[PDB]
Amino acid sequence: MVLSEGEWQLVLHVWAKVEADVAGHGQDILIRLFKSHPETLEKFDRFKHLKTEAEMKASEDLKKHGVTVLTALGAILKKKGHHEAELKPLAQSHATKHKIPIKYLEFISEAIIHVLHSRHPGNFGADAQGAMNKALELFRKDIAAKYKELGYQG
Ligand code: HEM
Repeated sequence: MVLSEGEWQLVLHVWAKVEADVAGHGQDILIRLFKSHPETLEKFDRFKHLKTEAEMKASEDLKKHGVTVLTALGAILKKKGHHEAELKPLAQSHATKHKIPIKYLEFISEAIIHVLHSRHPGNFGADAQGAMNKALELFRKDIAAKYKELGYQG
């Protein structure tokens, strides 16, 4: 799959808004992931004790993790497809140490889209959402191929 420059610009235009407060967007996205698919929280040994959204919102470490996650994703999106180097370390740690199934990467992609759709109607209309979905599908496709090369393809 290959995105056009126009599609990448729609992706980078809404990411620019996420960057106005990456910590707040990361909290919303991780909390939306854990609430919609609670089995995903079990993969975090640092955060699986959190019982409620209030506990998640008050966790300073979770917030800092959200910033780490979205900043790594932003660096991958800014590469506009040329993200081979960025995907190596990510795929190795997610396939071998954290053990994250592609289906869970699908879940977080769904959470990212949900949060952008509600926080940014001005930059996340139908065409912009379609472009972001395309960029995240490319990210999952390339990550899955790497998983396979690493011996996981889960
Ligand atoms: C857009 C997708 C994702 C990105 C860009 C992302 C990014 C990161 C980054 C940069 C780290 C820290 C460095 C590393 O260990 O590689 C990290 C750690 C981790 N990620 Fe991901 N991640 C993503 C999705 C997920 C998903 C869906 C899960 C689980 C359902 C997950 C679980 C973890 C865990 C368990 C850690 C370690 C947390 C800790 O510090 O305690 N990741 N992720």
